[PDB]
Amino acid sequence: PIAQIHILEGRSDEQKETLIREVSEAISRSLDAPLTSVRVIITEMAKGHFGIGGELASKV
Amino acid sequence: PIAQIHILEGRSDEQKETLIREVSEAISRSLDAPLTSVRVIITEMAKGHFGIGGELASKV
Amino acid sequence: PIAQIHILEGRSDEQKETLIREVSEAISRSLDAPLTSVRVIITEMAKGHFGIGGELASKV
Amino acid sequence: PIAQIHILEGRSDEQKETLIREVSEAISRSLDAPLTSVRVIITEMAKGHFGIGGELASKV
Amino acid sequence: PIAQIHILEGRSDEQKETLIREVSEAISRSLDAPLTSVRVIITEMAKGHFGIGGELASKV
Amino acid sequence: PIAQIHILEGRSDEQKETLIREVSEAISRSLDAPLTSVRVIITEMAKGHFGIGGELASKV
Repeated sequence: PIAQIHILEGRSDEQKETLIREVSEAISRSLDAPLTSVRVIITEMAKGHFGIGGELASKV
Repeated sequence: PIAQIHILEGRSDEQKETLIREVSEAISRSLDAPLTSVRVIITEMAKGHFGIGGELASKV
Repeated sequence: PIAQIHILEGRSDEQKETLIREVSEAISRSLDAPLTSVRVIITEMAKGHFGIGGELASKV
Repeated sequence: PIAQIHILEGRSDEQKETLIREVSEAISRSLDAPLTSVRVIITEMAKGHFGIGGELASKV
Repeated sequence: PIAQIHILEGRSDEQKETLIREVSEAISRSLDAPLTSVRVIITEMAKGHFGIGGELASKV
Repeated sequence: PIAQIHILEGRSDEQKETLIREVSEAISRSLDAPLTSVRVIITEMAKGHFGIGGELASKV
């Protein structure tokens, strides 16, 4: 499987490392797929590039 | 709904703010969906990362 | 610009047609970009393929 | 956060339900983010639409 | 590398097979990357789901 | 067609230029589509944002 995760910028390298690990395990375990077949892409969004309800997520 | 918009880098924060607003309204109005259910992601492309017809968009 | 919109399945062709139009206008007007430069992709999600808070959107 | 997962077609509804749950928990726990802020999109690929090394995944 | 290609529905399985091959070779050769490291995803769009300039691609 | 290519950061501008060209030609030739109808987006991933088997690609 291939996962792309969009998260707001601001997290530590460590947190992102954990995220990649935990999500990979969750996917592998969920589908009974080899862990090595799981590929994860993290894409960070600048606070001014994410909107919710037409408002910058940063201010809502 | 969830919208991801790919635009070439170079726009002001303001223009991007407007973009997020107008697009969210257009989506909400178009589908009769609550505005708060609309999430927008803007992804900027470096001029050297967008091609059209095999040529850098920057030079075509 | 290039926009990809993820929406739950269930809308009429007409509504999707409107969505494509309104969103294209909103983008063109927002960035002062030629309308013809706006490309829109609609991607529908089966009700069982969209989760919110770990629950199928269909039941939350 | 917003996650999009690309998986080959063939899994049961149940497996996909589990996937959405486990992945949402993994993301929430990994980033200390409210579970309700996690949105997951599953996108299935037809066996003839996924290539690895230039070969259809189906035959490699 | 990971490539996702959005194309309008209507092509034969064969054409899509070729597409996956040629694109994989082009990527591998372009970056001097092992062919086996190239993964390709083809995503087809229904004619009513692709807009250009606010009009359905089908009618423009 | 519209192609989005995810590659790890580190390549020269030149290599990316070539990539855009070769991939565009491969797509145009593969589908017998006008070269000018091919649009390519390159998205670079920071080494700490790409995971394989739950491990940072950088260290596997």
